[PDB]
Amino acid sequence: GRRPARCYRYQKNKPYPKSRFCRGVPDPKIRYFDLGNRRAKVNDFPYCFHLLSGEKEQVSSEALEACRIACNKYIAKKAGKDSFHLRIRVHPFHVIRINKMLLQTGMRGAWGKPQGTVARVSIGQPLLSVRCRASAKDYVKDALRRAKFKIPGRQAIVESRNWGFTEFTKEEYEDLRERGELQYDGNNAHRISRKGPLNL
Amino acid sequence: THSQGYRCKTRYCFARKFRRHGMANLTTYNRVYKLGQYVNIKVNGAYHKGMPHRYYNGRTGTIFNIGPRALGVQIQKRVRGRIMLKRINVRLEHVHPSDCRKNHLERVAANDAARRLAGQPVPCLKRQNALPRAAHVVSIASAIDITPLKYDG
Amino acid sequence: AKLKNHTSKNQNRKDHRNGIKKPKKSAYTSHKGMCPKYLRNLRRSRANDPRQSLRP
RNA sequence: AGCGGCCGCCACCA
RNA sequence: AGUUCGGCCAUCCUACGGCGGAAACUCCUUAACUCGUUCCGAAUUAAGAAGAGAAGCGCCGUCAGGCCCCGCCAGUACUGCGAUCGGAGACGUCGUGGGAACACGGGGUGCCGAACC
RNA sequence: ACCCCCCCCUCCGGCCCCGCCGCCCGCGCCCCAGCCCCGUGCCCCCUGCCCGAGGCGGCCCCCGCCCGGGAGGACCACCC
RNA sequence: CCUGCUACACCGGACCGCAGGCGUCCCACGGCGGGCUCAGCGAGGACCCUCCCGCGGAGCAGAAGGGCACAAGCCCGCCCGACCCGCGCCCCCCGUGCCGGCGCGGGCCGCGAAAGCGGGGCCUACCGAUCCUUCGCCGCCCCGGCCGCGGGCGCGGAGGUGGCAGAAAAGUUACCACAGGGAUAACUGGCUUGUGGCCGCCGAGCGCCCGCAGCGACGCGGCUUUUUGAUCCUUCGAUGUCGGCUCUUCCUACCGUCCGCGCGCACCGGCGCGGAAGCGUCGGAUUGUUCACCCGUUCAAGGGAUCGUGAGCUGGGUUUAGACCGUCGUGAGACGGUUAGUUUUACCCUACUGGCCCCGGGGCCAGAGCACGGCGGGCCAGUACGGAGGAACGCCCGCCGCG
RNA sequence: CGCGAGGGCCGCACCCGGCGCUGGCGCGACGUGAUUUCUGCCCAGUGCCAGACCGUCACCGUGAAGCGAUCCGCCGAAGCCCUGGUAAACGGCGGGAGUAAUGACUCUCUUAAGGUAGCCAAAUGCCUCGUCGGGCAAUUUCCGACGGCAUGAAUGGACCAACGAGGAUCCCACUGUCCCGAGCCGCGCCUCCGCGAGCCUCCAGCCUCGGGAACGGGCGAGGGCCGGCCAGCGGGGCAAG
RNA sequence: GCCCGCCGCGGUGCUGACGCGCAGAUCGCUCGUCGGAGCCGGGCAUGGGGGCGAAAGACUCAUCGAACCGCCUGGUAGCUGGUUGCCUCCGAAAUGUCUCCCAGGACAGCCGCCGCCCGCAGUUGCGGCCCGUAGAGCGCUGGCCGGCGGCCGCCCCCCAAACUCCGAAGGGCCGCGCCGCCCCGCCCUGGCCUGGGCGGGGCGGGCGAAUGCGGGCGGCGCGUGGGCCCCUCCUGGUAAGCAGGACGGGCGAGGCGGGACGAUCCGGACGCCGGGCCAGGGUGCGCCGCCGGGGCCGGAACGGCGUCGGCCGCGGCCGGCCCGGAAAAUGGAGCGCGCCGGAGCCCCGGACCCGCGCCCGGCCGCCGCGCGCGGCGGGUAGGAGGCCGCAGA
Ligand SMILES: [K+]
Ligand SMILES: [K+]
Ligand SMILES: [K+]
Ligand SMILES: [K+]
Ligand SMILES: [K+]
Ligand SMILES: [K+]
Ligand SMILES: [K+]
Ligand SMILES: [K+]
Ligand SMILES: [K+]
Ligand SMILES: [K+]
Ligand SMILES: [K+]
Ligand SMILES: [K+]
Ligand SMILES: [K+]
Ligand SMILES: [K+]
Ligand SMILES: [K+]
Ligand SMILES: [K+]
Ligand SMILES: [K+]
Ligand SMILES: [K+]
Ligand SMILES: [K+]
Ligand SMILES: [K+]
Ligand SMILES: [K+]
Ligand SMILES: [K+]
Ligand SMILES: [K+]
Ligand SMILES: [K+]
Ligand SMILES: [K+]
Ligand SMILES: [K+]
Ligand SMILES: [K+]
Ligand SMILES: [K+]
Ligand SMILES: [K+]
Ligand SMILES: [K+]
Ligand SMILES: [K+]
Ligand SMILES: [K+]
Ligand SMILES: [K+]
Ligand SMILES: [K+]
Ligand SMILES: [K+]
Ligand SMILES: [K+]
Ligand SMILES: [K+]
Ligand SMILES: [K+]
Ligand SMILES: [K+]
Ligand SMILES: [K+]
Ligand SMILES: [K+]
Ligand SMILES: [K+]
Ligand SMILES: [K+]
Ligand SMILES: [K+]
Ligand SMILES: [K+]
Ligand SMILES: [K+]
Ligand SMILES: [K+]
Ligand SMILES: [K+]
Ligand SMILES: [K+]
Ligand SMILES: [K+]
Ligand SMILES: [K+]
Ligand SMILES: [K+]
Ligand SMILES: [K+]
Ligand SMILES: [K+]
Ligand SMILES: [K+]
Ligand SMILES: [K+]
Ligand SMILES: [K+]
Ligand SMILES: [K+]
Ligand SMILES: [K+]
Ligand SMILES: [K+]
Ligand SMILES: [K+]
Ligand SMILES: [K+]
Ligand SMILES: [K+]
Ligand SMILES: [Mg+2]
Ligand SMILES: [Mg+2]
Ligand SMILES: [Mg+2]
Ligand SMILES: [Mg+2]
Ligand SMILES: [Mg+2]
Ligand SMILES: [Mg+2]
Ligand SMILES: [Mg+2]
Ligand SMILES: [Mg+2]
Ligand SMILES: [Mg+2]
Ligand SMILES: [Mg+2]
Ligand SMILES: [Mg+2]
Ligand SMILES: [Mg+2]
Ligand SMILES: [Mg+2]
Ligand SMILES: [Mg+2]
Ligand SMILES: [Mg+2]
Ligand SMILES: [Mg+2]
Ligand SMILES: [Mg+2]
Ligand SMILES: [Mg+2]
Ligand SMILES: [Mg+2]
Ligand SMILES: [Mg+2]
Ligand SMILES: [Mg+2]
Ligand SMILES: [Mg+2]
Ligand SMILES: [Mg+2]
Ligand SMILES: [Mg+2]
Ligand SMILES: [Mg+2]
Ligand SMILES: [Mg+2]
Ligand SMILES: [Mg+2]
Ligand SMILES: [Mg+2]
Ligand SMILES: [Mg+2]
Ligand SMILES: [Mg+2]
Ligand SMILES: [Mg+2]
Ligand SMILES: [Mg+2]
Ligand SMILES: [Mg+2]
Ligand SMILES: [Mg+2]
Ligand SMILES: [Mg+2]
Ligand SMILES: [Mg+2]
Repeated sequence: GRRPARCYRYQKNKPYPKSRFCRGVPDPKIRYFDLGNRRAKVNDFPYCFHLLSGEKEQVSSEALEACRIACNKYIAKKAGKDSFHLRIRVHPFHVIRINKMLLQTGMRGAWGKPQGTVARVSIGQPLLSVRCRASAKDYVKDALRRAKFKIPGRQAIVESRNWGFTEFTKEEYEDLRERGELQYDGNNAHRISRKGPLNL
Repeated sequence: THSQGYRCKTRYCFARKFRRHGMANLTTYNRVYKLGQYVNIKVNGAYHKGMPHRYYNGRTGTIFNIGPRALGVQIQKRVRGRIMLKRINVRLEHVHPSDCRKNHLERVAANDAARRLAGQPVPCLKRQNALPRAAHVVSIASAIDITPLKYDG
Repeated sequence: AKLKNHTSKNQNRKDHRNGIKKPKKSAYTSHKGMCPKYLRNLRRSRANDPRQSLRP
């Protein structure tokens, strides 16, 4: 029911989203983008890992769903369902067309019908991210390895200096918490206000 | 193209500038114009009478007629191997006085002024395209020592 | 059969071969299109100037 | 466009 | 300092607290006449001087929102010209020119012109 | 290793030996090692430029059919 | 004809490119002046009313984009610039026409205290030559004169050409044509590889247990040109266009036989992998068939060579002219089935197969050619192995195919 | 189906002709195609026909007006229109829902009428090598049944003894069709004496790969090769016509 | 209008012979019919859009879905073929608009020739105005994952050809010599003693970026209106040696060397010679030309305790060059032979080989010239000048 994925690998067309001009698009395969334990506080999971793209290409939503299930299932075995939070970074927003052979007209009136969706990714862009505690730190790179075999091309697995899905480094974050100057949201941490009406 | 009406392809050039909508200020009507003057054409998109075609936006011409309500402007226009002198009639909201010869009148006034002053020898009044620098000394008592840095990734 | 529809490939080179011409010097001063009420007063003024008048 | 009472019959150089 | 008429149209706007008034502007008092309100003297038109700094207006304030300037962001993103440079390609590199934005941190918060008191 | 190469087997330019019975041409020999390489890292360098035996290696030349039969056969050829 | 995008910041820029629109509608839905402020949130009020804030989030005939707040929107008053006479420019563009717009000189008007504004409906689309006909001014001519009818002419509108720079126009040919075209289809070949076919990588799972003996979802990466498409480069003064028969040679992506390893391999029999293209892969029933489907045997792989092979054949199919049926057509006729229908020429050149251009007897060998596979029986042995069943190295004896 | 002669059908430039030396048991125009057994429903459409003068529909003629040209009225043949008839004229001849695995049954929308008697995967059935049965070791063929892409009644339906250089399947007998080929005869071929042409021809005539108008005898690179001829042969010369 | 069968009359099958024939339809065997709607001979009748037809569009003297003969007629063709001596000077287009236009034309462009007349630029610099693309972003019109706190507020992952508050590179248009100061004359516009336009005088001045270089106007006319390729930038399509657009360049219409081989790639653009220098590519032998020095030893995902070199702490990540992944049909191609501490790959340095391409010298022709000499030379379609040869007056 699908062409082999080599038929839509590279970014050759201008982006073509579903809109009031494009209609009849089938539903993508991936619909959950935040798995694991997303409601855990910012202070719980200080470790973060990524899977950076090594190519400028297109990833299908069928492949995004395969890589989500591979990674998630592996960690939920070695470490339990609540030691990690896994986020899929890229979203499938681009529509690919097909000019369907069967009377048969060939290249006359060859503008094709919607057939699928793909995500448009660039060099060094993250595709998956994980934040976890220390009890899972050993097995995250094993689950990222699983996902890599579902994605076309060359991918790189790296460990970040940031604190979780926050924006400070661990040493930076530690000190800011050490003196007080750092705000807390739910699972994200910000800085002192220092602007606007004093209190009331 | 496949469709070529008078105001085709005008979605951005005829639109107003951000927070610059509404009526034109009244300097548009208190300026004095004279025969032979240079002007710029810029279309104001809120005034629809005597509004020139999009080709003429951003050109510079010369006044040939002073009418009761509109001005007559001459534009040199290239057509496929020759230049044509075109004449158009445009209302005041689309014309502004041009400074294309402003620099030349300042210099002509400045050369006759600096001649009157004579500095007993007359100074050189030709414009000079920037020359190579002359010889000079510079101190190196306090000198900084830089070098390439290591890759960080 | 089908043939080519359009190109401008060689046209800027043909446009340049004889130079880009310029309009006649006298087109810049043509009276065509000037106000008639200005062109009437222009004739009247000269006809009554002995230095300019050309009446016999 | 023409007679008759939407129907008939008949007309026809930008 | 004030009023009438203007230029440029927020460094002038919006919100909330204040402080002021000799003169000036305002609020304010009136329904005979003038003229007026899909009904209404609210508005507006006419006629006035008992009362006011409560408003509008002028001034001051605020880790105020906006707006305006500078620095950083950054010789980074991108790009003109040249290459028998690399790579299966997708893309990147070097030589020679041009060069951002967002974000971020500090500063600021109408002036010019005619006539009259 | 049913594969591949050689033998056996089919064709076969050329050549050699033997039967019958002359010409011409050239002048130069250790071997074996390269992480023993046994004392090296040379000689030759005039094919006429003044060279021109014997031995040792080369070269040339040398051999009918017709006719009739057949185990042979289009014609020829082949075997007698 | 028109809007936005394609289009890569002057202008310009292609496609049977993308999302759409137009052949109308309105004496007010028009002109002018004055007044007013919209959509709505919030908060109130017997079972629409009020205040407050309100950059337009409303409205402006109908596509889309742009424009507009004491207004270009709404309401009221008075009106007909939705006029007459004469010129010029802009867009498209050859700087020709047409649609559409804009700027002026002179008449006559509308509204307004006045300055002003007004040649429709805010701007970008909403439309039409010559000849003829018809109507409206103010005049001139009817040529030998004059008068009355009538006819013609100078100017301007209307009646229409949408295939919109504007002929007056139905089919069929299987009875056939002519000039040409590889500028252009039906068949080989070429580029491509979606589709077909073949091969990897990962490891959710299955497999009593046990992811990898054998398997392997979701996904991802390739190769091939034995399918079918896509395209139109070569061939239309012609490359004979299906299959079968006959005959030869080649590929390996290997079905049986050979040699090694592995097993969820006791034996027997199966299965998986590597090397290997020498030999073998057959006889028939129905079909033109390639394909398929059954019966039988020593149990039976897949392909290429101009979809190998028509001056080698055959001519069943398809594929002229006769004829029949069904559906369709007013008709001549058209298209799923059916039957009858001429297969021409080598003596040239090369290739190939043999043969020749007279030269003793016996030999040697450079080059070239090439050929022994497969299936059984007896003994081993009813033994090893394990109850039922049931092998092997070796030697010897036959058969089949080929030579 | 038309016509009783003063007619009908046809010829023909004109005058004049054929059927006709004829007369309804005749002449002319069409369809079906011996016999046997049959030939159902529809006149709304198209075609044809006869009976009525409603509307329309010519010139001529006639009235009113005009200087006259002319303008407007009235009059009104056939035809059409209207009223009927006609299918062995052309042609046409059904949907949905339930109801004892079927549906006698019922309600329903509908036509000018809704295919009757019969026949059938037919020389007419797409699906399709239909299903079942016969026959064979084995049958996309054949025969017999069953019931419709798109069977069917002088578009003639069904059946038929005799007849056919007509299209099919099977059996006995017969055989070189074949397994699988072998031997022989005459005449050509072949050699010789005599005689003696046609077609065709840029120039030439050995291969492999590359590139190239994408399949070369010639061009780039490699591998072969004295030269001259015969009997045969059909791979190539994109052989000839 | 019965059956077997001879002559006769016909023509079934062999898809036999022949098929450069015996023959522009024949021959062999086999076969239909043979008392009848049977076969044969002579005379006579019907004539071309007509005849005649047991009906095949058959036959009408080898001619028939309209005979033959002469003329109209050398019928018309936007279509195929051909179109005849030399040298010299110049030199294109395959595009816009309209067309019963789409294999054709007219008008414009491009080019030639003939002229005639008295500053300039396909460039940089300096100055003034214009644009909404790449990038960036989520305020606007839309789209989209989640987390905290009381429908609402703060954070947050990810987006747009028909979103844009910001905004390049890059382009585009205009200007760069005559100015000042007082007066005087003429006539629509103003309250006026106002303005504005066109002219006259008297005065002071004065050549105000770089670089190169002579410029402008007309007449008459032809060929062309199928293009294609490269580099960058794009659109449809799985893709294509596919189809459609853009600035600049090329082939067309460009010789020579090199890329083994090719219309277009790398160099270089051309009269006839002699000498020199050398671009691009290369330098074991074919085949003109090489040495020295430092290292190493077609194709995807994915694997490698092959070898050499790194970075971060036995381990983990990498780089160079190699190995596996890597299957086609006649015998065959890193050009061949061959090489492999090279005759291979990367880098450094000194040479060498040769395109009349550049330099110097001579000669030819053309265009110029202080008349001393100087610069130049390709060419399809097309145009112009000077001549060679033929027959006759
Ligand atoms: K991967
Ligand atoms: K233009
Ligand atoms: K106050
Ligand atoms: K062999
Ligand atoms: K042997
Ligand atoms: K033009
Ligand atoms: K228009
Ligand atoms: K006017
Ligand atoms: K007309
Ligand atoms: K008229
Ligand atoms: K022809
Ligand atoms: K053609
Ligand atoms: K062609
Ligand atoms: K072509
Ligand atoms: K391929
Ligand atoms: K073709
Ligand atoms: K083709
Ligand atoms: K052809
Ligand atoms: K040919
Ligand atoms: K095998
Ligand atoms: K026959
Ligand atoms: K045997
Ligand atoms: K045998
Ligand atoms: K045998
Ligand atoms: K009948
Ligand atoms: K009959
Ligand atoms: K009957
Ligand atoms: K009827
Ligand atoms: K009837
Ligand atoms: K009827
Ligand atoms: K029936
Ligand atoms: K049957
Ligand atoms: K029927
Ligand atoms: K009988
Ligand atoms: K018969
Ligand atoms: K018969
Ligand atoms: K028969
Ligand atoms: K024989
Ligand atoms: K090739
Ligand atoms: K070839
Ligand atoms: K050839
Ligand atoms: K060939
Ligand atoms: K007979
Ligand atoms: K024979
Ligand atoms: K015969
Ligand atoms: K008989
Ligand atoms: K006749
Ligand atoms: K005829
Ligand atoms: K004739
Ligand atoms: K003739
Ligand atoms: K004649
Ligand atoms: K013609
Ligand atoms: K023709
Ligand atoms: K010809
Ligand atoms: K036509
Ligand atoms: K054309
Ligand atoms: K044509
Ligand atoms: K022309
Ligand atoms: K947004
Ligand atoms: K496609
Ligand atoms: K050129
Ligand atoms: K390595
Ligand atoms: K080669
Ligand atoms: Mg695309
Ligand atoms: Mg020019
Ligand atoms: Mg308008
Ligand atoms: Mg037209
Ligand atoms: Mg026929
Ligand atoms: Mg072609
Ligand atoms: Mg494929
Ligand atoms: Mg073609
Ligand atoms: Mg042929
Ligand atoms: Mg052939
Ligand atoms: Mg074939
Ligand atoms: Mg052949
Ligand atoms: Mg043949
Ligand atoms: Mg036929
Ligand atoms: Mg041998
Ligand atoms: Mg019949
Ligand atoms: Mg009947
Ligand atoms: Mg029938
Ligand atoms: Mg035998
Ligand atoms: Mg040839
Ligand atoms: Mg050669
Ligand atoms: Mg041959
Ligand atoms: Mg008989
Ligand atoms: Mg008989
Ligand atoms: Mg025959
Ligand atoms: Mg003729
Ligand atoms: Mg002729
Ligand atoms: Mg030239
Ligand atoms: Mg063209
Ligand atoms: Mg026309
Ligand atoms: Mg026309
Ligand atoms: Mg092409
Ligand atoms: Mg050409
Ligand atoms: Mg060469
Ligand atoms: Mg050499
Ligand atoms: Mg020349």
